[PDB]
Amino acid sequence: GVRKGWHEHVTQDLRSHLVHKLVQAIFPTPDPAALKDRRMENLVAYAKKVEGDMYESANSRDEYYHLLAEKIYKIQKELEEKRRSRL
Amino acid sequence: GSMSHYGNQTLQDLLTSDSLSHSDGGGSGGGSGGGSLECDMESIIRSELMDA
Repeated sequence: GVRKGWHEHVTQDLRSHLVHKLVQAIFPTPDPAALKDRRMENLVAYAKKVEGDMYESANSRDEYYHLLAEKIYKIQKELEEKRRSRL
Repeated sequence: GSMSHYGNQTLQDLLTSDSLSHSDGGGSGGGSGGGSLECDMESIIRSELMDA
Protein backbone atom coordinates (compact mmCIF):
# COMPACT_ATOMS: atom_id res chain seq x y z
CA GLY A 1 0.00 0.00 0.00
CA VAL A 2 1.18 3.47 -0.85
CA ARG A 3 1.33 6.20 1.63
CA LYS A 4 -1.83 8.20 1.34
CA GLY A 5 -2.04 11.06 3.81
CA TRP A 6 -5.79 10.65 4.11
CA HIS A 7 -5.48 7.22 5.82
CA GLU A 8 -4.59 9.00 9.05
CA HIS A 9 -8.07 10.49 8.89
CA VAL A 10 -9.68 7.12 9.21
CA THR A 11 -9.20 4.96 12.21
CA GLN A 12 -9.78 1.23 12.51
CA ASP A 13 -13.13 2.01 14.22
CA LEU A 14 -14.63 3.67 11.17
CA ARG A 15 -13.42 1.17 8.69
CA SER A 16 -14.15 -1.89 10.79
CA HIS A 17 -17.60 -0.38 11.31
CA LEU A 18 -18.07 -0.16 7.51
CA VAL A 19 -16.74 -3.76 7.30
CA HIS A 20 -19.48 -4.65 9.78
CA LYS A 21 -22.11 -3.06 7.50
CA LEU A 22 -20.69 -4.93 4.50
CA VAL A 23 -21.40 -8.08 6.45
CA GLN A 24 -24.85 -6.79 7.61
CA ALA A 25 -25.75 -6.16 4.00
CA ILE A 26 -24.48 -9.38 2.49
CA PHE A 27 -25.85 -11.30 5.37
CA PRO A 28 -29.17 -10.12 6.86
CA THR A 29 -28.09 -11.15 10.30
CA PRO A 30 -31.03 -12.07 12.60
CA ASP A 31 -28.98 -11.45 15.71
CA PRO A 32 -25.64 -9.76 16.37
CA ALA A 33 -24.39 -13.22 17.47
CA ALA A 34 -24.68 -14.52 13.87
CA LEU A 35 -21.86 -12.07 13.31
CA LYS A 36 -19.63 -14.46 15.28
CA ASP A 37 -20.86 -17.61 13.50
CA ARG A 38 -18.70 -19.85 11.26
CA ARG A 39 -20.02 -17.97 8.27
CA MET A 40 -18.62 -14.81 9.84
CA GLU A 41 -14.97 -15.64 9.16
CA ASN A 42 -15.93 -15.90 5.51
CA LEU A 43 -18.16 -12.82 5.40
CA VAL A 44 -15.73 -10.72 7.29
CA ALA A 45 -12.95 -12.06 5.06
CA TYR A 46 -15.02 -10.81 2.07
CA ALA A 47 -15.71 -7.62 3.88
CA LYS A 48 -12.04 -7.06 4.71
CA LYS A 49 -10.94 -7.80 1.14
CA VAL A 50 -13.65 -5.52 -0.13
CA GLU A 51 -12.98 -2.77 2.43
CA GLY A 52 -9.22 -2.96 1.94
CA ASP A 53 -9.62 -2.82 -1.84
CA MET A 54 -11.71 0.32 -1.75
CA TYR A 55 -9.64 1.75 1.06
CA GLU A 56 -6.65 1.52 -1.25
CA SER A 57 -8.74 2.64 -4.22
CA ALA A 58 -9.88 5.95 -2.77
CA ASN A 59 -8.12 9.22 -2.08
CA SER A 60 -10.17 10.08 0.98
CA ARG A 61 -11.94 8.07 3.66
CA ASP A 62 -15.19 9.72 2.79
CA GLU A 63 -14.63 8.66 -0.86
CA TYR A 64 -13.79 5.13 0.18
CA TYR A 65 -16.83 5.21 2.41
CA HIS A 66 -18.89 6.55 -0.53
CA LEU A 67 -17.84 4.07 -3.15
CA LEU A 68 -18.11 1.23 -0.64
CA ALA A 69 -21.54 2.53 0.46
CA GLU A 70 -22.39 2.31 -3.24
CA LYS A 71 -21.36 -1.32 -3.69
CA ILE A 72 -23.01 -2.32 -0.43
CA TYR A 73 -26.16 -0.38 -1.49
CA LYS A 74 -26.54 -2.28 -4.73
CA ILE A 75 -25.73 -5.56 -3.03
CA GLN A 76 -28.53 -4.97 -0.54
CA LYS A 77 -31.21 -4.21 -2.97
CA GLU A 78 -29.93 -6.92 -5.31
CA LEU A 79 -30.48 -9.63 -2.72
CA GLU A 80 -33.71 -8.12 -1.52
CA GLU A 81 -35.41 -7.82 -4.92
CA LYS A 82 -34.01 -11.08 -6.31
CA ARG A 83 -35.15 -13.23 -3.52
CA ARG A 84 -38.36 -11.29 -3.00
CA SER A 85 -39.92 -10.35 -6.31
CA ARG A 86 -38.03 -11.32 -9.44
CA LEU A 87 -38.24 -15.03 -8.73
CA GLY B 1 -18.94 7.28 -4.96
CA SER B 2 -20.75 6.01 -7.99
CA MET B 3 -24.45 6.92 -7.81
CA SER B 4 -25.84 6.11 -11.19
CA HIS B 5 -29.03 6.07 -9.25
CA TYR B 6 -29.04 9.20 -7.11
CA GLY B 7 -31.30 7.68 -4.56
CA ASN B 8 -28.49 6.51 -2.39
CA GLN B 9 -29.13 8.97 0.38
CA THR B 10 -31.01 6.35 2.38
CA LEU B 11 -27.93 4.14 2.57
CA GLN B 12 -25.50 7.07 2.87
CA ASP B 13 -27.53 8.60 5.74
CA LEU B 14 -27.73 5.17 7.40
CA LEU B 15 -23.91 4.96 7.41
CA THR B 16 -23.62 8.61 8.47
CA SER B 17 -25.80 7.86 11.44
CA ASP B 18 -24.38 4.48 12.48
CA SER B 19 -20.74 4.97 11.62
CA LEU B 20 -20.21 8.67 12.12
CA SER B 21 -22.89 9.87 14.56
CA HIS B 22 -23.11 6.74 16.77
CA SER B 23 -19.47 5.89 15.98
CA ASP B 24 -19.44 2.40 17.45
CA GLY B 25 -21.86 -0.31 16.62
CA GLY B 26 -20.17 -3.55 15.77
CA GLY B 27 -23.02 -5.56 17.15
CA SER B 28 -26.25 -5.08 15.30
CA GLY B 29 -28.86 -7.39 13.84
CA GLY B 30 -32.36 -7.25 12.51
CA GLY B 31 -33.12 -10.10 10.23
CA SER B 32 -36.70 -10.83 11.05
CA GLY B 33 -37.43 -14.35 9.98
CA GLY B 34 -33.82 -15.35 9.88
CA GLY B 35 -30.75 -14.72 7.85
CA SER B 36 -30.19 -17.43 5.31
CA LEU B 37 -32.30 -15.93 2.58
CA GLU B 38 -29.32 -14.93 0.41
CA CYS B 39 -29.41 -18.43 -1.25
CA ASP B 40 -28.79 -17.50 -4.93
CA MET B 41 -26.99 -14.40 -3.75
CA GLU B 42 -24.45 -16.70 -2.06
CA SER B 43 -23.43 -17.95 -5.51
CA ILE B 44 -22.14 -14.51 -6.63
CA ILE B 45 -20.86 -14.13 -3.10
CA ARG B 46 -18.69 -17.23 -3.51
CA SER B 47 -17.44 -15.64 -6.69
CA GLU B 48 -16.62 -12.39 -4.87
CA LEU B 49 -15.16 -13.94 -1.70
CA MET B 50 -12.94 -16.42 -3.63
CA ASP B 51 -10.27 -13.97 -4.78
CA ALA B 52 -8.96 -10.97 -2.86
